Amino acid sequence: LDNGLARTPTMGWLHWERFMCNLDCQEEPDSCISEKLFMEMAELMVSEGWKDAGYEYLCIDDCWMAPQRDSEGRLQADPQRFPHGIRQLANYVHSKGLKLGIYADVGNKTCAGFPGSFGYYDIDAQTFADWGVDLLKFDGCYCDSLENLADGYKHMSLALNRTGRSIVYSCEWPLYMWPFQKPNYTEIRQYCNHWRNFADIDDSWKSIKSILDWTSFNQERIVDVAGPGGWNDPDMLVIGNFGLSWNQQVTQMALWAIMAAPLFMSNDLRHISPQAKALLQDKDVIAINQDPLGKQGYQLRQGDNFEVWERPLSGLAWAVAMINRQEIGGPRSYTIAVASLGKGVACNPACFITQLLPVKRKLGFYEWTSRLRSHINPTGTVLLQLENTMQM
Amino acid sequence: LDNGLARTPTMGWLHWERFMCNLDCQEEPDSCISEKLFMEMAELMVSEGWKDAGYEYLCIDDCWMAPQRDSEGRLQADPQRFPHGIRQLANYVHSKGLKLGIYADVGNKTCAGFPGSFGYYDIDAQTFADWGVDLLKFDGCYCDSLENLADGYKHMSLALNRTGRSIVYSCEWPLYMWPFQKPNYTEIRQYCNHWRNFADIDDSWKSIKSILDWTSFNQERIVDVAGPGGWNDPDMLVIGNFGLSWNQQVTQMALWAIMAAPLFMSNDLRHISPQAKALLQDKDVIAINQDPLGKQGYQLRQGDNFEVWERPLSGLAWAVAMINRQEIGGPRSYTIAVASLGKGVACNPACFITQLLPVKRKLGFYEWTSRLRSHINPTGTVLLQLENTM
Ligand SMILES: *[C@@H]1O[C@H](CO)[C@@H](O[C@@H]2O[C@H](CO)[C@@H](O[C@@H]3O[C@H](CO[C@H]4O[C@H](CO)[C@@H](O)[C@H](O)[C@@H]4O)[C@@H](O)[C@H](O[C@H]4O[C@H](CO)[C@@H](O)[C@H](O)[C@@H]4O)[C@@H]3O)[C@H](O)[C@H]2NC(C)=O)[C@H](O)[C@H]1NC(C)=O
Ligand SMILES: *[C@@H]1O[C@H](CO)[C@@H](O[C@@H]2O[C@H](CO)[C@@H](O[C@@H]3O[C@H](CO)[C@@H](O)[C@H](O[C@H]4O[C@H](CO)[C@@H](O)[C@H](O)[C@@H]4O)[C@@H]3O)[C@H](O)[C@H]2NC(C)=O)[C@H](O)[C@H]1NC(C)=O
Ligand SMILES: *[C@@H]1O[C@H](CO)[C@@H](O[C@@H]2O[C@H](CO)[C@@H](O[C@@H]3O[C@H](CO)[C@@H](O)[C@H](O)[C@@H]3O)[C@H](O)[C@H]2NC(C)=O)[C@H](O)[C@H]1NC(C)=O
Ligand SMILES: *[C@@H]1O[C@H](CO)[C@@H](O[C@@H]2O[C@H](CO)[C@@H](O)[C@H](O)[C@H]2NC(C)=O)[C@H](O)[C@H]1NC(C)=O
Ligand SMILES: *[C@@H]1O[C@H](CO)[C@@H](O[C@@H]2O[C@H](CO)[C@@H](O)[C@H](O)[C@H]2NC(C)=O)[C@H](O)[C@H]1NC(C)=O
Ligand SMILES: O=S1(=O)N[C@@H]2[C@H](O)[C@@H](O)[C@@H](O)[C@@H](CO)[C@@H]2O1
Ligand SMILES: O=S1(=O)N[C@@H]2[C@H](O)[C@@H](O)[C@@H](O)[C@@H](CO)[C@@H]2O1
Ligand SMILES: *[C@@H]1O[C@H](CO)[C@@H](O)[C@H](O)[C@H]1NC(C)=O
Repeated sequence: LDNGLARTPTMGWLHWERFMCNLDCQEEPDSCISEKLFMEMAELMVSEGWKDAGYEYLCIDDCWMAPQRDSEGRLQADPQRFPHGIRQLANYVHSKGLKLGIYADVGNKTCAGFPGSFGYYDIDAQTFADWGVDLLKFDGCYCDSLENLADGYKHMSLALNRTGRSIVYSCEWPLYMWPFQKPNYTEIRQYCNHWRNFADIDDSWKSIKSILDWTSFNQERIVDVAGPGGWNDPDMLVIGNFGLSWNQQVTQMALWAIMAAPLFMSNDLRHISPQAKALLQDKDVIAINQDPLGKQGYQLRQGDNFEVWERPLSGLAWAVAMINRQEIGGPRSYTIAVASLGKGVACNPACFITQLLPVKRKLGFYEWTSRLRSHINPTGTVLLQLENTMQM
Repeated sequence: LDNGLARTPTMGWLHWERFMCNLDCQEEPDSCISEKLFMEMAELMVSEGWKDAGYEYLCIDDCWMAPQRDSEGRLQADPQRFPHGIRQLANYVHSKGLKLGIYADVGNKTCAGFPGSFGYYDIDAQTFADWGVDLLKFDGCYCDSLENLADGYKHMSLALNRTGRSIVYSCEWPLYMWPFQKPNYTEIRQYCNHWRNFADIDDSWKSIKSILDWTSFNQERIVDVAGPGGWNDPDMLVIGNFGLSWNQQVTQMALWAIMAAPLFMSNDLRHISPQAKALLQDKDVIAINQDPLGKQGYQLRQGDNFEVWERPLSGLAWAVAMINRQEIGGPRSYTIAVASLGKGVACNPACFITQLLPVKRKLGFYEWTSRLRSHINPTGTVLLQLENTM
């Protein structure tokens, strides 16, 4: 989408994986979808260094809506859980230096059963723009036909455009097409700043493995489509929650940087370990995700429960991720000719190699003819940055 | 098995899950199956508080053997990896106040293809006894019949008894039988101090869940046979490795206590986080696992992706574990009538409840009319101890 937005992958926070559709503010007030939850996340995004690390967008997912449109046929915030309305939340969010995202559905109902946008694309689009919305996530539930799906996504895109407000446009179009026909990614790209390809993440190693395996299986279809203004969305970061070991958290953060993924944390910023915080705020790994070249990485090799992924970066640098998929035993040795990395460009005639994950270690100069030797933890990843150099 | 051992579930360290069959001492001397590995672990079990918490058996799994028996038809330790031999390793482990476990196979080869004990049961028993072995893990690979399986486990049991040495006998008899015919646990217990029921654990949450689901499915058949001298073995603790979140580690420690499981760590005692070490050395939770009554706990209920498990303890106490199997979202609220717990006696007329996991805190006095409300982390467990006021 040539709206001049999302020139790097969008970064921020989205409630869905951690808070889902909790409407019980009486018995579960700390986890219920309310203006107070968003306001509290906003303060913490500022005070706990998230904004400074680049997490800019505070996003509302499903279950923000009143059950019905007003007398004027516009969407309304739930009166009990959002008594001060979207506009005042927007002012609060903007006052802290952040941008607000919100959710809607191309079809007749949101996936949770709240009012769909079909019949109202232009008024809804104008509603968000009046409210001061800076991002829309646009879901595909309750859509009759491929034709409606496509028409709706295309329509809402132009509708948002017509408003003349800068609004990142995040689409689930490809994901709702797979049951019927292969998506056309050149079409999707024209209309959307990023697009969900695969099933919702959850707080599990199984869910990470399943997203990586679908991505590497489908990479010829989707990798070359991605670039400034248009990204593949493999769903939220779940680092800081309950289901992933340290090694599995390092693997998500490493591979979301490789894949030029939007980085939407879905966690509780009020209750997050220092270790999870340091990984999500890791300046050098964010710098790989946010690399201005904006070319998505890929799986170079697979076999013997090892994977090697790489991503080309600005300035003849490469990011390299080595994953140990063996879920038994101890750290496994992997050796590779540095000549096989970065299409033989990265270390010609030499590279300087820095390990970034699991820990930051300068490894030194590797001649084009050198071998790189690593030890990789079970379900973990070693992330390396290869800098092309003349020295040595 | 009435040999006077395993009066509480056996606690120790076993190499298999973390170190496996690493024979490469040239490129990986730190992590290969060698006497240096066992001596490092023995030293740390003393120095790092493991023996004090009750971890007592330092156990060798498969891949310790020379490829062939000796001239005199005996099992030998690989001459390069175990140069001082097992008897001398046993002497060293004994000098630290610990006990030594070793591994053999009832069939023709071990699972990793080293010498089997079929045909050599009496000699193998006497060799282990002579070496000063305090525990045998006896695997079931390369065994052509159920008749040979049964006769081998029974035969090695009697042959160990005949040596005169107190040796804990850990069997894999049920595991190898179950594909073909339902084991008779009353009989297995007559021959075995503990018995593997199910597929090898690995360093994953999928593994843990599969072991718990198998145990709750089979509980009618296995829970009542367990008791002082004879335990269900759901396989090694993998806390301190790579695959489990903090909440999944808590679930393993909590449910291995509820299940009166043997507690065999398979980790690297040289490289273990302080949080993993405090969970494994948790005095209150080990005291549940090690309860002298020795009555295995059981699943009380399942539904809404929650499990409630409970275990009867000495002196009118109960342990209760609440598992959140929902792998999405946040801490989920669960409430149960305290009258539904411990067969209606735990909190009649009242009980004092202490949370032990994931953190210790006194919750206070609950009356027989009360409901216990808890928030449980996804893939986590809340472990409670209930003390009756009488
Ligand atoms: C509604 O939809 C329309 C349809 O596309 C959008 O219009 C486009 O807006 C984008 C983003 O601003 C425009 O892209 C920008 O074009 C600017 C001008 O480019 C022309 O003129 C220069 C002279 O300086 C020529 O050299 C050049 O070849 C072009 O012909 C550039 O200044 C912009 O570049 C800056 O940012 C980009 C990243 O976006 C960087 O690559 C650059 O380094 C630089 O910093 C940019 O290229 C595009 O021209 C518009 N297209 C059309 C058809 O008009 C609306 O923005 C959209 N509105 C909303 C609110 O959604
Ligand atoms: C070989 O097999 C035989 C037959 O099973 C086996 O004999 C059994 O040994 C046990 C334990 O040694 C015997 O039960 C004991 O009886 C004695 C004295 O009469 C008691 O002292 C023992 O327990 C007491 O002490 C414990 C430790 O302090 C206390 O905790 C406990 O409560 C008791 O106070 C125990 O009751 C059992 O009777 C015999 N069985 C027969 C048929 O003789 C022998 O151990 C096996 N040998 C080897 C080497 O495995
Ligand atoms: C360990 O290996 C040996 C040798 O391969 C096994 O002994 C062999 O077992 C087979 C299968 O039971 C025996 O075959 C049987 O032979 C009789 C004839 O005597 C025949 O009537 C049966 O129908 C059957 O074919 C074989 O005789 C026997 N070989 C020897 C050398 O005794 C042994 O059982 C293996 N142990 C285990 C526990 O698997
Ligand atoms: C996928 O959709 C895109 C964009 O709608 C198609 O590209 C254009 O299609 C229009 C209408 O047929 C043509 O006028 C253009 O010449 C096409 N190319 C470009 C770059 O705009 C694309 O052809 C579609 N089908 C595919 C890829 O098979
Ligand atoms: C399971 O095995 C046990 C022990 O081998 C069997 O119980 C024995 O049965 C014999 C014959 O009735 C009696 O002499 C013993 O008194 C029993 N021992 C014990 C400790 O109970 C039992 O019969 C077997 N059950 C089945 C279904 O095979
Ligand atoms: O759970 S869903 O079927 N998946 C959809 C989306 O894919 C999710 O990301 C989230 O936005 C949900 C909101 O209800 C949507 O419903
Ligand atoms: O991996 S195995 O098939 N499982 C068996 C056992 O069940 C394991 O615990 C371990 O002792 C192994 C040693 O070779 C055995 O081989
Ligand atoms: C919404 O419902 C109407 C009324 O049944 C139907 O005609 C229309 O096709 C639906 N829209 C979508 C996008 O599925």
